[PDB]
Amino acid sequence: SIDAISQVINIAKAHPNFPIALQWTGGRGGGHHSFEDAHTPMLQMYSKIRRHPNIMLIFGSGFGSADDTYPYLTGEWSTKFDYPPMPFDGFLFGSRVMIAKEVKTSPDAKKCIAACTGVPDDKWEQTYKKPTGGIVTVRSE
Amino acid sequence: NILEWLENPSNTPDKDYLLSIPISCPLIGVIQLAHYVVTAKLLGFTPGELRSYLKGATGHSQGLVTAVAIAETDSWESFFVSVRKAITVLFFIGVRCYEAYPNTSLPPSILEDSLENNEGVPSPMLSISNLTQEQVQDYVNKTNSHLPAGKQVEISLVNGAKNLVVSGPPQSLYGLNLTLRKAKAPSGLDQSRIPFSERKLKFSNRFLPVASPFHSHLLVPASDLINKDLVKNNVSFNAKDIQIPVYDTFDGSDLRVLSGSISERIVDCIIRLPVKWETTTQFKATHILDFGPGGASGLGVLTHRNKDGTGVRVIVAGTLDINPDDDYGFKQEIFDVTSNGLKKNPNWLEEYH
Amino acid sequence: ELKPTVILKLLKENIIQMEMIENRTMDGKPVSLPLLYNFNPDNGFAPISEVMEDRNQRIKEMYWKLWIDEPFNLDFDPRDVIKGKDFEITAKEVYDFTHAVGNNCEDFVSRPDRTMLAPMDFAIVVGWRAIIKAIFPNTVDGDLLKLVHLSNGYKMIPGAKPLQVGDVVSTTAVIESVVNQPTGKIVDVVGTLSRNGKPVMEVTSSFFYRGNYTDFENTFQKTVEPVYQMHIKTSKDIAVLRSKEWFQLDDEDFDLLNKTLTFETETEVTFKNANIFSSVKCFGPIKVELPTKETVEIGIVDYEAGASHGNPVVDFLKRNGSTLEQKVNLENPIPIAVLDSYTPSTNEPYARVSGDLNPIHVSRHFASYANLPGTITHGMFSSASVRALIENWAADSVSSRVRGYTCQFVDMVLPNTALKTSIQHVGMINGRKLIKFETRNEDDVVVLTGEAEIEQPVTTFVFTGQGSQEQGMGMDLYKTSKAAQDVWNRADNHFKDTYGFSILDIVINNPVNLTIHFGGEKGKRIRENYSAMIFETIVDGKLKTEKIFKEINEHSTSYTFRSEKGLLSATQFTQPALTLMEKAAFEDLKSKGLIPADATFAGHSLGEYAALASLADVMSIESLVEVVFYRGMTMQVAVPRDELGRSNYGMIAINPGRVAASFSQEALQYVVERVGKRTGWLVEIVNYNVENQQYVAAGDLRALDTVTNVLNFIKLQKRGFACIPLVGISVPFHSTYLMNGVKPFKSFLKKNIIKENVKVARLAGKYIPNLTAKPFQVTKEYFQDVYDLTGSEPIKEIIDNWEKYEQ
Amino acid sequence: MKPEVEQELAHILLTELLAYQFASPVRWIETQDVFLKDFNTERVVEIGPSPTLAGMAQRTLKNKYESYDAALSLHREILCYSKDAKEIYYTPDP
Ligand SMILES: Cc1cc2nc3c(=O)[nH]c(=O)nc-3n(C[C@H](O)[C@H](O)[C@H](O)COP(=O)(O)O)c2cc1C
Repeated sequence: SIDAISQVINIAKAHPNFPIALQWTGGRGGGHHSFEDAHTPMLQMYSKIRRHPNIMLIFGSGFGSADDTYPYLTGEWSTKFDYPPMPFDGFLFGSRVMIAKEVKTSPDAKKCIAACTGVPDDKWEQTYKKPTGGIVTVRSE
Repeated sequence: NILEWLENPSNTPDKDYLLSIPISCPLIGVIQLAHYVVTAKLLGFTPGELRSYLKGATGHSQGLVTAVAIAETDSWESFFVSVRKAITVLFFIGVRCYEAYPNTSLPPSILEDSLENNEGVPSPMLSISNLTQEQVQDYVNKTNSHLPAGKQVEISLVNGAKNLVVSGPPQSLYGLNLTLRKAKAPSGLDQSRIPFSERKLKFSNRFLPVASPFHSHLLVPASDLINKDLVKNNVSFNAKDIQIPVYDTFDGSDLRVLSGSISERIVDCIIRLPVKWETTTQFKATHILDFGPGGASGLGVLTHRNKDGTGVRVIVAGTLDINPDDDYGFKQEIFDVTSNGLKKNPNWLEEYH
Repeated sequence: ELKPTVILKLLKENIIQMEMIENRTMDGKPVSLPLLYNFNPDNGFAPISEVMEDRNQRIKEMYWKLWIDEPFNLDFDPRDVIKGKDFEITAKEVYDFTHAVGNNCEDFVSRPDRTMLAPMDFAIVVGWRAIIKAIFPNTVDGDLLKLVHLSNGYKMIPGAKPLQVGDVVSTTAVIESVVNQPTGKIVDVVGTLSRNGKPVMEVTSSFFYRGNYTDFENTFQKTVEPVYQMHIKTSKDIAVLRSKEWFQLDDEDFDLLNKTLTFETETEVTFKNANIFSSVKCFGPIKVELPTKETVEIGIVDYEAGASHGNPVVDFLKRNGSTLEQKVNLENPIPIAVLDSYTPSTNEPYARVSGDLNPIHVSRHFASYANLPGTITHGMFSSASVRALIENWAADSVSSRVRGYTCQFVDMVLPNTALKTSIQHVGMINGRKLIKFETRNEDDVVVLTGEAEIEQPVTTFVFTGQGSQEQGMGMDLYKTSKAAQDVWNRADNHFKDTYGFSILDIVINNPVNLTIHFGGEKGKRIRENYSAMIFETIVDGKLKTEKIFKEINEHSTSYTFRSEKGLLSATQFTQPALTLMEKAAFEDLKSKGLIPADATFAGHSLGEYAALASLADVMSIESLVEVVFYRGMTMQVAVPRDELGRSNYGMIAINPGRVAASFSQEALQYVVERVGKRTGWLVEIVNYNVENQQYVAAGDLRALDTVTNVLNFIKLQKRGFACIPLVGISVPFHSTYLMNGVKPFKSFLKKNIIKENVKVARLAGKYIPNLTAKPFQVTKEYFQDVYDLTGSEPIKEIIDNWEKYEQ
Repeated sequence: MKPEVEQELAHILLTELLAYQFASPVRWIETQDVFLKDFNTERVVEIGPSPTLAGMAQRTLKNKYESYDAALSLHREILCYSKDAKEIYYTPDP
């Protein structure tokens, strides 16, 4: 969340020479997830993060191809929100590789994963209530 | 008697009388002109040379008059001519706009209700932050449907994407505030466990320290009076005299290319038309000097927040201080001779390309 | 600039003239007051004496030049009425006045789409000439330089609007009283400001000529006495009253016994000296209270006497009667605010705006000559400033709310002085708040006191109908309040005498059964009362006179009212009890001065009947409970019943927003309409209470049971779920079932509602009936609407013959 | 019209209204509209043993006049005689 990002900034400030990898992910990622939008917290905190050169900005939660990450690599994503371009330092792909040949997912599990169609970002919030794109949200212990 | 007040603070009128626009308009103009003078003088420059160093100039509502007057200056002899022009225009703006819509006492019950809810004293201008122009216009329309024509409110200053100001009668603005606080979540509400889409929008509102509804239909009757008076007082701005672009506050266009009277357009912009600050500021520049009042709370900091990450540096020439963030300069940066006098703000598209 | 203020020369060989000059005149030409002195060199210890002959005339001539723009003439009668010049109110004048007195109320500031009002204090500007011309006559002789303004007052005439720019005002002034006192002569003046021919407000100014006066042949006095009340109990009181020569009744055979009389008199006296009167005249009307609490004139007080030491009429009324006081004090004052105010540094602007060019406020030499502490600020400026404070705070800056304001000038005030006024809400008067104020200066000395009358915020009184009538309702007020006791005791006495039962007993104890015994002569009279009443009805356009209490005949020795859990739930006892509870509560409110005169009102079902008795006073208490008891008994016999007083019909409340979020009223009104039509029984909607949230249906208790089930089935697709049962109702009120009774009911009301007890002014624009949700008006459009919804023949006789009645 | 003829007509109108009221539906909706909007009302005082019409008026205000009341700055006050004695009588406790 925003407060977590502030805590990360404080850590990076306490050790200005040590590299810190700020892995940012929205609530739309796989597995354990939060309630946050993927874009608003970044639009709020990008400037504060770039105040500190030792922070490396990674973007994740929802990427699976060069086409959908290139706008974030060039920073052109933030212009759609009437902001200046805000390039990112890297990306992480969690769900995208779960059907890779070297992962230990069972073949039927791989087929099940592939059969999911997913949903665009503007509707990911419709997993708290019912299946959407083959995925749903449930509570842990 | 401003000299008497400056000499003896003990016999200076109270804050409210100073804040009345017939006082504060020319006084703020004088403050801006004095700051411009100090800068020039310290830099060992004439007003003409300093203006020649500028790519352009503009002003936020009342500041536009100072902008065009500064653009007029050529040397220390004609500077007093320009100053007289500017403060004449401001004096008459204050006088006629106070005559058109003078301030009147508000019922004490409303004052008490506003104070008891962490709200300010009502005034003719309300600042609403963290809301789009569409949302604020929606609330304004809702409020205005219930009100007669003469008491309607409107958006005056479009300061930013989330920064808007509504001008109108203090009673109407109070009613709008009631509507807004009926639709605002408490600041101390935790919504980290609620989905983002369903989260109740949070925002803030406050009344500006002003005493007249600028850029409002209420001051419209004073436009003709001001125009008729300035021709008698011998105040006029010629496009040839202006030698740097001065951007209109309604459309950001250059005033030098205006077909009609520049003074008429300036008064219209101040009293009638809204300020589209983002539209005005579309110019490309590396440094922006803020002479206006307010210091760290003035227009320079607002413009810096609007323009963050575009490689633009804001220097507030009116005050001396230290910014821990160092994101914008102070009076010293204008005169520093080391590299500390040349600070570039970050341009993300270029730094992290 | 520098100008000659005082000159000193020898107007003769032995006379010194000191010409004191006032330069701030109305025309700009200076005016000189020549003071003459004798110089006698023979008396070396005191060679200079003052020439007294005509000194007062010279001072009055100066002040006449300063104040009055008419030819100088002091020989006019103080008893006569002074007429003031017409005044045209302009925006400039209101602006100047408001700025001079520091009043920033928005009502007086020009704004778009709103005409600008003039402040109440502007009345002095309008009428000062007429008011001050009263103290000039040579018969009211005095030194104007020692004149002291004791107090000033404003008083809006009820139903008169505030002054507004564009008005033309006329002023008239009369001296109310001029009496000699040991410390000087007091002159009380009353001005009346009239707009368009109607009077708007009255100004009362009291002046003081300090000195020693003994010209009692020029003095007189007028006092409006407090209203005195007398309850004539015994024949002794009647005899004593008839002994007084002044007590004169037009109807010599009037029955004063057990009557309440009110005396409202005025005393006009002349004086022979400080202690004795040379003529006394007390006069006025005598009025008698009626069962409807309306007082009607029955005679005139008429006392005239020559030399006397007192007024015997007032003494008699004081000792035997009681005085009615309009003002009613709260048990504890409510502080409003303590405010800071400052006097201007110059008195000139207020003088110029008001026309009060008294030199003592502006001219140092005149103020020194008068032995004043300086150029004191005008008392009227202080009054206007404090009234502006009160209006801003006590009236929440609503100018029209201030109807009266009076101030007393207890001490002088100098310019540049910090004042501290404390404002308190202390009492009520006739529905208006009573505000007291007290203004002190830096030294903590009271300099100004007075009171204000602030109208309450726009009010509506709403009277509840039949519902959950609880045991003991209205009994706490009954214990504490005297007006409540009057209402309840009159009703209980009537019920005991007429029907052998106490309504108070039913309210307090709620018995399951109540037996009436017809033994003895009183029992036989009560039995006859029971036998007489009937339930007339219209069947196919024909009268059908039934009889309530068919069990009661001339051989009956008792009768028992029955119920299941208490008779307070029964209609005939619940309706009068609720009516009395509400009437008692409203009478208590009235007795405390809490009822605004313009309060609009309405009643929900039964409440309407109670509201009319409370605010319109159309019927006395005995008639009110009598008709409500008759109607309640009629309802019992309108529906078939059983033992314990039950019925087949019923009522339920319906929340259309509970069956579905999209179920409109017109949808429910459609379903219920069809359900009855599609089933042939009686069911409809009787009370539209809250939009799409509260509708009440009345009809067959079986049919209503289906209605809930159906809506319960509607709510199942695209107490009770949306139908709660309204306890306490056992008849289909407000339903087409009861349409027959409307004919007999109209006859019964037209009988009991007295023609002379209906005051339109108490109903017009205030009463909103349930039949037409429109304020009551005697107009063809109102009768047209009445006929439209519910055709009535007398109504259209009014319609079709309107030209005859209107003319 | 003359005051006497006016009184005669008013008596006829009042008798007719009272007679027909109990056999025709109660339009409390229009009445609440009238006295909350056409006159406005900063204090509505309910005279009765319980807050029935006070609750009705509070719901009507909550559902039909929130924006209008806020815009025109009305501090409406719904008081019932049964529960709101202090505000009716101006006797706030110390
Ligand atoms: C199957 C799965 C297991 C995960 N396990 C962890 C974990 O153990 N610890 C952790 O911090 N994040 C875990 N994550 C979150 C990922 O590190 C990453 O934030 C997320 O997968 C990126 O969003 P995306 O799935 O839309 O690409 C997991 C994600 C998935 C899909």
